[PDB]
Amino acid sequence: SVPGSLVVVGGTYEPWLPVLEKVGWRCTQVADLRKPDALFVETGPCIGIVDLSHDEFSLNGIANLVSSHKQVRWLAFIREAQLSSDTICQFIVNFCIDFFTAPIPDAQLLSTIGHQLGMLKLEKKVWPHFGSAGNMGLIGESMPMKRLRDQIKRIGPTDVSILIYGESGTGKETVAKAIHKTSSRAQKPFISVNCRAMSEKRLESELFGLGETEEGQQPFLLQADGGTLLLNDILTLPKSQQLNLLRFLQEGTVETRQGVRAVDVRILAANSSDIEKALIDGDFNEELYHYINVLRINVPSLKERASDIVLLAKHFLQEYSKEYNAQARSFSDDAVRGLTRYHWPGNVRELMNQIKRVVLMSDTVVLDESQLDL
Amino acid sequence: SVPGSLVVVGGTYEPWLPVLEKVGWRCTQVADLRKPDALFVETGPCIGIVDLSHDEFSLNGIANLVSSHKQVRWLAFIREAQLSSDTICQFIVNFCIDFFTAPIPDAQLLSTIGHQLGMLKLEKKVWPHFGSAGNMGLIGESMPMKRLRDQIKRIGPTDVSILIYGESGTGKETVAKAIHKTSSRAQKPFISVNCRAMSEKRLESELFGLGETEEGQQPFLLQADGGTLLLNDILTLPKSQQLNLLRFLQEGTVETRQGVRAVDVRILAANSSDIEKALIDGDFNEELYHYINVLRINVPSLKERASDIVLLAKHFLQEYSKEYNAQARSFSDDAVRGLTRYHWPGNVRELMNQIKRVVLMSDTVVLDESQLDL
Repeated sequence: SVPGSLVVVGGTYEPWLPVLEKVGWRCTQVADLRKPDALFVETGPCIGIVDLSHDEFSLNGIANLVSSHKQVRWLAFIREAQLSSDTICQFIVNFCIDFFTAPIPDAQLLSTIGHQLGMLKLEKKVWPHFGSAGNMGLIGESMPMKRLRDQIKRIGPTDVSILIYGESGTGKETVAKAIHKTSSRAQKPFISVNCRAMSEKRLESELFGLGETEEGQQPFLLQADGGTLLLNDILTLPKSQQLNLLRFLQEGTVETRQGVRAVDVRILAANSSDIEKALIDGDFNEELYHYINVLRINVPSLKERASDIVLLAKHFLQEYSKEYNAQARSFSDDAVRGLTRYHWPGNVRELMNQIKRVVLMSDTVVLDESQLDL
Repeated sequence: SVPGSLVVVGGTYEPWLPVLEKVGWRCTQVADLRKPDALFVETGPCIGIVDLSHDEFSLNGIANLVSSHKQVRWLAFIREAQLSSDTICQFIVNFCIDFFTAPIPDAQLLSTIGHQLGMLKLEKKVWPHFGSAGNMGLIGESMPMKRLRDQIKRIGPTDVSILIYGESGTGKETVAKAIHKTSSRAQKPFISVNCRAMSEKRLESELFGLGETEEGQQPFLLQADGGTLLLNDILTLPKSQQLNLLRFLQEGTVETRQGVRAVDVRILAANSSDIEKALIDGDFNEELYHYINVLRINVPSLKERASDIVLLAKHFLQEYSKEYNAQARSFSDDAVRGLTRYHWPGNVRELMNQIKRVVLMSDTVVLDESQLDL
């Protein structure tokens, strides 16, 4: 295990660095700001110490690197000069667990860290150094995919609501299944709901509803008891429904035909909108949002999926050709760069759909320059 | 010292409860769900412990309150009945500083919490900063506007870069000055740069010397030292310049003449259009974008600010008249309705400029309809 890193140009802070050398905990020292950003990106859950003993490196950028997205995937800690806690001490808005004095109790500082080192060690123990497999990562396997799957795993088991966002057709629904597998209630039911349509009619009938609900029915919430329910594009939801949703997340009760009984469901949500505007405009509920935004997961788009683009193609054909008895089996080296350059607004689904349409057209074994433009 | 709160039916949780009582902590035990939320609201900075001995607590609801709004105003702590490879063990995601066994380790218990004692006093120190009548709300008093004031408040102290956006002439510069006044660096200077029509020229001299004579130049950042630099409508900025901008967002240094000095500036930016289009086009750098989009605040338009329009008019009349004496005083209940119907593409800015001229045109004490079109 190497999950320990501090950042400063002052690599002479011996009053507390070799104390980890001798105790057998080692170190990882950064001097710049651009470097640890990428570092903290690839290290995941770890312990990081910021030496702000006036060692010459910003403050606006400090709070940035800490909260760029290094929130849950990093337990913050800081070192400051003994006489420096006056002005912008508000940096502990990012409650960096604890600060650091100069009168080193070369034995007590470990009590601060060891209780937080062990605090971290539990996560890395039960499943150390992972970044692949998991049923072939369900979809892809690139570099942001590595980060993704590591986030998923550590946020999986936690039966709190997680906010899934990313471009449309990125596979937000796929991820919802992934965390469910880790949520230990995998065997228990799962329901993905396309909320783009629904309208106030059917949407209400699945919690209470008009005097309709033509017998049986059994609301999805009831049917997802112990399992998992997904809500794609929750932003689209009518206000009166976001209400009924909020009642459940406090009560957990639904009105059925044979009784307004209560159920246990872990709730997931999907979004594609700018959400910040909807909050302001009041289009979507704020309190509900705080019930949802407890955990956020960043679903990558066509940012850096170049290594996935080439792989995402190979699987679909293997899954699509065999399914529809095709002769096409391989791609051309021309089509390679062409697909990588493509922006894919629909991302996966588009790359999933476009490939599907090509198969039923191509009468050859290898695909060419053909109208992949559309 | 008054920081103590427990949440559970800790009837038989005596082996570790009064041991803190007589040592000085001033506790307050809750048992329900809604009550502690109200409690933690009125307790402010304190240390609260959650008993998760598999009793009666919605795992989902738990993590919420932790990060519902009990962030800086509360430090989380947890008590478990010795659980191992469970979903509950993954709760460290909620940065719960340290765990808690059932067999109390005597007077060793104190040090775990004791490390956070100094962490709590600091919180309560900078914790107040209450709004002097909310500073008159600065602008308006509706519902999207209200949520905004709560939003601008919580993101204020956070000396991070924030992407402010909304329609044109909605007061993005206004918002920027608010958080600057909200930050701990309020007394520090402030730089709002309304660029656009600058041409790739001064931005150079804004980062280095352009002559060799004497001096004759002193860039904005140094003048924003400790303070805040704003760039109204950024995305339009030429490519070669966001680079050096990023350089400051990484290094924080700038050439002058009397030294290639480094400066501490919290930078904010503004956009009215959509950086979205620029990203796909590759027009705007993505690496810098993430440095900017650390926090988003959406400035509402006429979206649901119709109820504020009448106040914005009432206000401007009161300040434009007295500025130029004028005879206009009462608007009439007729010309009011007509102003609501108008779309106001420029929103505030149009209402700002237009009202000024009308006063300078109206010969009456109470204007009726008049022109008011454009």
